[PDB]
Amino acid sequence: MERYENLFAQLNDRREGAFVPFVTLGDPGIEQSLKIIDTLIDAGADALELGVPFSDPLADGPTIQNANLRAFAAGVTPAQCFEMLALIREKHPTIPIGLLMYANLVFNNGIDAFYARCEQVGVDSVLVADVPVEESAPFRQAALRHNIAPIFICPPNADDDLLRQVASYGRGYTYLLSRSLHHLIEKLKEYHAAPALQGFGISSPEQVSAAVRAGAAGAISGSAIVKIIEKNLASPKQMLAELRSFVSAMKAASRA
Amino acid sequence: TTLLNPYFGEFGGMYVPQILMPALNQLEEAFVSAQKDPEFQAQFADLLKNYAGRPTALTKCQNITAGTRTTLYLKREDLLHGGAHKTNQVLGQALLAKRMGKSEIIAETGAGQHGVASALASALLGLKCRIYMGAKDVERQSPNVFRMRLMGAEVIPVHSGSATLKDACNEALRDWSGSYETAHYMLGTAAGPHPYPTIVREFQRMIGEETKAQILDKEGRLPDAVIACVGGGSNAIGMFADFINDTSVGLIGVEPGGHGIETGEHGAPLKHGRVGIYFGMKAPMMQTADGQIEESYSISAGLDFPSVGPQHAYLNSIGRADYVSITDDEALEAFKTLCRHEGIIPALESSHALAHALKMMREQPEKEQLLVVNLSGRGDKDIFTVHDILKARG
Ligand SMILES: Cc1ncc(COP(=O)(O)O)c(CN[C@@H](CO)C(=O)O)c1O
Ligand SMILES: c1ccc2[nH]ccc2c1
Ligand SMILES: [Cl-]
Ligand SMILES: [Cl-]
Ligand SMILES: [Cl-]
Ligand SMILES: [Cs+]
Repeated sequence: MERYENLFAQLNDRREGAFVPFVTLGDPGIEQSLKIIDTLIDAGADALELGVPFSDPLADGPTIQNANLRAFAAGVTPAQCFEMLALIREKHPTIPIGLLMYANLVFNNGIDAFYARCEQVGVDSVLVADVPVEESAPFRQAALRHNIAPIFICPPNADDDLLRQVASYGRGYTYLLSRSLHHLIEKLKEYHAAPALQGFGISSPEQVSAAVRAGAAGAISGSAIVKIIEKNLASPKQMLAELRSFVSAMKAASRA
Repeated sequence: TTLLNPYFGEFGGMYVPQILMPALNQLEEAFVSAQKDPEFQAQFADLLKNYAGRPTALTKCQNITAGTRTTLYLKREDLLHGGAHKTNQVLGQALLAKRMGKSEIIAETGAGQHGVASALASALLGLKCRIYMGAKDVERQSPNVFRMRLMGAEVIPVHSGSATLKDACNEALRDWSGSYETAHYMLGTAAGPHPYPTIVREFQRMIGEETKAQILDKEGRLPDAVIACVGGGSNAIGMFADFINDTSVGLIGVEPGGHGIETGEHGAPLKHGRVGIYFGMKAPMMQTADGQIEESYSISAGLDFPSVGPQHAYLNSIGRADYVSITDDEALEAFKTLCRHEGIIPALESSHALAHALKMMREQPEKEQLLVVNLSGRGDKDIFTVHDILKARG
């Protein structure tokens, strides 16, 4: 019921920022995907951001475009993704699990029914990549009716009215895409926004430390995990090993 | 907040990543301002008349309708510079780009006709133009690709996804999200996030405005129905727009039926798809039962946009416009018929509109009816496809 709030309390109790890897569900295959996520958690991931393969991820870069194609080549469907989400939650009861979704997969079988299935499988938050706060009302309403935190991106070109809306409508955490003017981070604290996670350009431990020092509650690595998977397609076991070493390197960097 | 309503009934919106909202808000403000600006309207009118060649003719088909009580006129957007109606709105959008201080154009194209229009507009107006095109469409449309490159445009093949128009659409948005401070996204149909459905309509509505004035001059009355094919919806809404308040005038959009609706291999989402959210809008779409977007299929490359403008879905929902489909075979027969009897080679896209008009006339040959078909483009680009189909049969 309370996973992001509990995590951030503990992290603050331990002088620590969150490290949140992103990965696409079913890439490069469902069992290997399940192995990948278990390795991320055992390596020190504080939460997960999980993408569901969508045919037209118009908000994603090429590394993630390729990840969707690998998952589609494995036959991964949204239904199977939710089977993975249930199994992941039943293995790890406390880790916050966020989905990065595209609006059509949410809208497809009814918006409220989508968020009802998130609640069934234990999802904690949903970011709908292609729904700006201006169009978000039906999405965040359904989210809250099913105890899902609706996540919003605070982009680098954000003005004050947007910061107010993101602070008011967001829950769980604020997805920040910035180069940390921590002007954004302080105005989000000022407007009592959900804790800000820095999601732009997080591919080295130095940037995890830098984001925490700027005042962010932690950092999201949107691509680097997927890159390590893409590079190690030939060898599943060197993939799990490099994932573990990268994630713990990143997690150790959040201990400020 | 927006200056104008992003929705047509339940359809439309601005379903884009948050980072793109300022680009859309900037564009809407420039558009609203341009529309109130006499100097903008004069520049736009000047390019259309003196560069694109407007007004286009309204041609009466007498050979076609002999033996019936149908009177058929063709709105000759095929005579526009570039060969298709696309030129109208790229001239307007290119002037919008310059009014916003932008020096680059991003465009997406499927058949290549919007790419070619975007490249010719960018060349005329001093804009650097880059065009995204699915790698399969590049393969299949090398003439249009060569045209774009002769006109100075960068053609970028999109291998992501299905490597067709929807994937080029995605990449164009991706590009614009980082480059919008200097680049303008020249969307090629009356679809996508607000304000594009509105802007395209207003930059295509001279089609219907000219048609009304021409038909009043020739027949003394409004048409019983205006008919246009519907890919993403721009040529049809351009024809429709000035007739929407003329409630006695039927509006008929023709989606591609491909191999036939019951085969599933078609491109008729408005009547046979399912409302989804994609490409910045809530609209009917070609999608799987899972919500993965699919391609449109049609013999005509230009009708490949896998969704439809939200103003059309709205017009359908309130019953103001009617939407039908026409199969490859019907469009092909209409293509041949116009060549043989009027000496006009129509685009296979516009052949769908004509095919439906012929059906109206043939089904009820004693019905007195005054029809206008929007001839959205010329068919010279299609003779190779038509040739190969004819020799595959005989
Ligand atoms: C001659 C012609 N007639 C009609 C259409 C239909 O587009 P519309 O529905 O926006 O008018 C097209 C589209 N052609 C678009 C989509 O492929 C292009 O990228 O070139 C066309 O080329
Ligand atoms: C605009 C365009 C064409 C026209 N033909 C007669 C009047 C008129 C007005
Ligand atoms: Cl003329
Ligand atoms: Cl007649
Ligand atoms: Cl009528
Ligand atoms: Cs279409």
